[PDB]
Amino acid sequence: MTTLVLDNGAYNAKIGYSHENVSVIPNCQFRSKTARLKTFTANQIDEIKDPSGLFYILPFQKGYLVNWDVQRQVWDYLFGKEMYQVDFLDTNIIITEPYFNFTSIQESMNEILFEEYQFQAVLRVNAGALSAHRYFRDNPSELCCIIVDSGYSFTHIVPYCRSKKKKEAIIRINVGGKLLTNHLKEIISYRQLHVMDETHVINQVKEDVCYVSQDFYRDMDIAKLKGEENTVMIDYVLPDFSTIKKGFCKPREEMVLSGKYKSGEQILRLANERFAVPEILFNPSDIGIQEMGIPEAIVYSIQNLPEEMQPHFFKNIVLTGGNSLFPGFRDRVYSEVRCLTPTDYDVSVVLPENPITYAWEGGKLISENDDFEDMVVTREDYEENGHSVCEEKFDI
Amino acid sequence: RRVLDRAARQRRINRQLEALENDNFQDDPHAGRKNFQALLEEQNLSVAEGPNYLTACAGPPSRPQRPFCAVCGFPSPYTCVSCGARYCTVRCLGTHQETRCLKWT
Amino acid sequence: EGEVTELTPCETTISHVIIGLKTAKGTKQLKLDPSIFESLQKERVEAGDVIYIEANSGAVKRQGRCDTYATEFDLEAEEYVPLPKGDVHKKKEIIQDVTLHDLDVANARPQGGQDILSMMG
Amino acid sequence: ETEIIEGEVVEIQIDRKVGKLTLKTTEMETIYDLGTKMIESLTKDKVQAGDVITIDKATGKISKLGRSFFVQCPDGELQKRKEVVHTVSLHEIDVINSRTQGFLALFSGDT
Amino acid sequence: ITPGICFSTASLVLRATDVHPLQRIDMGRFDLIGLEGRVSRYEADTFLPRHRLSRRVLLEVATAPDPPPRPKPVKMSPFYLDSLEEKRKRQRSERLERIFQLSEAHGALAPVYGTEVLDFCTLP
Ligand SMILES: Nc1ncnc2c1ncn2[C@@H]1O[C@H](COP(=O)(O)OP(=O)(O)OP(O)(O)=S)[C@@H](O)[C@H]1O
Ligand SMILES: [Mg+2]
Ligand SMILES: [Zn+2]
Ligand SMILES: [Zn+2]
Repeated sequence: MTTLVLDNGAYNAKIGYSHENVSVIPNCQFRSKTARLKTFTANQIDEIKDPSGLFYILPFQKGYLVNWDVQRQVWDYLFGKEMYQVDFLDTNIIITEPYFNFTSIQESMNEILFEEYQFQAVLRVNAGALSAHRYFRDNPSELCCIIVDSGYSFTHIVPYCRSKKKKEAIIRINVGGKLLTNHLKEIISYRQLHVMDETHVINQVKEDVCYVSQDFYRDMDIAKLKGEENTVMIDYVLPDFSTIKKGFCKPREEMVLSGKYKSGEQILRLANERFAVPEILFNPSDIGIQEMGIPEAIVYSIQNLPEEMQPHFFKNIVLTGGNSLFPGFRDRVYSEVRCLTPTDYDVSVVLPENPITYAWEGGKLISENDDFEDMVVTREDYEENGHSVCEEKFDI
Repeated sequence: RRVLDRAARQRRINRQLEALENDNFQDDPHAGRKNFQALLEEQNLSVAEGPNYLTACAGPPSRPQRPFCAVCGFPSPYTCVSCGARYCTVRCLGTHQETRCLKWT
Repeated sequence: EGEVTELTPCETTISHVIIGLKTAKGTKQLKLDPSIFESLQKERVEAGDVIYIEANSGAVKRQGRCDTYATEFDLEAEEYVPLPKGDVHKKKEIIQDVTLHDLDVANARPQGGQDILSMMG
Repeated sequence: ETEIIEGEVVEIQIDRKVGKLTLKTTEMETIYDLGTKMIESLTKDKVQAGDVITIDKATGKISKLGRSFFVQCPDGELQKRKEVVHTVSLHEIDVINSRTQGFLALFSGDT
Repeated sequence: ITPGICFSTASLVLRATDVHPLQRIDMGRFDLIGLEGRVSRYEADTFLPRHRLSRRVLLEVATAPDPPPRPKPVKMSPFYLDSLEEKRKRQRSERLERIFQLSEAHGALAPVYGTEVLDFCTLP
């Protein structure tokens, strides 16, 4: 009857019903030193009041599901009586998978979904396929599109035709939100104060203060200055979870140059990390990763494809994922791609209002279609043909 | 002063890059199944055997690497002789030598 | 005008030279008369160099290396120049005043010439 | 503004072109990765270990100002950004731009 | 043996006479002394007036297909874009017009003397 759309990401699971809204819930368990024997599951992290020193139990290592017990527990909580009360025997599930998912992981997914839960039908796709379907629904005149999925654990770039994914031109960049957060942790620990146990707070700081610079060396020169002219430098007050619940940035008028404050607030001063961290997406070699950045990879992926299709792909660059929410990300990507693109070809980069939920919206749209029943694999057909037909139907 | 061979520097760079993928830096507060490498070795994944995880990896960048100071992050004209780390000023060189040159404190 | 991304002479002698120039507003592929290859070789033009070519005369000036390559070595005796901002192909209609004396002195002595007498002159 | 590198040469290596150069001051020491043009410039002007030299980065202009064990080794930063001010007369501009190698006429008449 | 004199000047001084190509006209249309020893009276008077290209011939040759290969000696549209093609054909038209204008400009001048006159008048 009903259809469940799930984006089993390594950081956030986009789970919701086709007839309802979308919810963003962390897809990992939590443990804290304020609880002796208590493991938090999924959105229960809101209950804790001192997220400092939080321990993360992740089901994904390097963007692929490797820990099955925590993932099973998270799914049981999400599918349980508390969250959604999913009727497994009469529900279809659309669940996303990482690109080039290993054969073993696919077999385990099929077995778990068809036996441990006994879903009526399963449709396993890629988040980029849903994003491409949503984009083609929004723009019916476009025949080809390229999807940029800058997520938690990686950044893929995949070009899609009207009804097919070009597996030959798929390029993966091993830079994601996890890497950026860890790099910011390492920088802050090495420079000002040890925060390697404060993943949550450093992630919030990155989400709040970091931005993509249009002119890297101009910003570096501005940051190197001292005094009023150092407009890049800002002061951040870390949350102590006693009187300051959440971190915030001090107003510029309230800034003190000397760095000493009468209030005993633990103030973390970030000047060049504001744009150094986001720059790793565009220049992986900045930190030591000998891989091409996002714009060069987009250009390479397009230029691998035949010449006739290239102008269409250059016109339909789509930015999805959490890392795409950096200020100036779209402008920087457009500028670099325009610099690299042939002048006769127009370049258009589109950043949706909610890049997090793009794949979930695409899944909702594809569920409503009249071709939905042909895409899914049923349990009755699973009994006999499943193990072959799951690989056959799904274009992973 | 001592000099570190290419193997030591490459090992340090690989360790630093791998540490960025770590879930947590601390241990389990409770204090009392595979991994990615096991999955890769189980897949027996061979290069040029069709599109796969390895063939999807991004190639080397054309633009050269830009040096940044290992201490403060600003651009670094200088390269430390002992360990190959980049640095930009006498103060930064002293801090690097005290903190992370030779022995990894 | 722009940064050189490719410099490939096409053999039949050389029929033509295909060059790739990059700017902030895109990339353009140009086919050059084979006589321009000598000028390109004299100016020592390689990939990554920022050059300009006059369409009417074929003159080539290599105006430095692109500043994106400034970090390829820690110490080179190179002059690094920003990437040109406008289009690769630049057209300008100009009105310049010259005097008859300018044409007289332009035609009083020869210019260039690879002969030994011209060089000694 | 120009970038000027002044220090004492520690080791110079050239192999069949790539090369490395190690320079030191009294406060810091550094290894440089050399380009082809700087390798040619350092080969043309014989530079050996112990010489105190200054290099103009943009031009490769290397001038040896002595040897140290005679001039004391430089103290501060190895690479310094300096502001150089030149007052050039209109006559000097005219003579330099009059012909190729025309600056010679500033010293030998012949204008 | 003395070291040379190192004369240092402002880098801006060496660019005083330099003029950007977009800011100066082509002086090769008045180059008469450069034509001596290279251009003949035959080329200027008999050949070029007869065998100058026209826009019609240039367009016909450009539009026509490639010529058939020379015989060996014998011993005896879904992805089509209209705007892109319009831009490309406009560029081709501009290229052909430039080729015509440059060919006309580079053979407009006749030598003052010519190779034949100089050869005749040059004794051993
Ligand atoms: N406003 C923001 N600014 C910067 N980063 C942000 C922001 N909001 C979220 N993020 C980061 O975005 C990342 C999560 O992106 P997601 O799209 O949810 O990743 P994901 O879908 O789980 O990744 P995969 O590869 O598809 S499994 C996290 O690292 C967040 O810290
Ligand atoms: Mg995702
Ligand atoms: Zn520094
Ligand atoms: Zn060191």
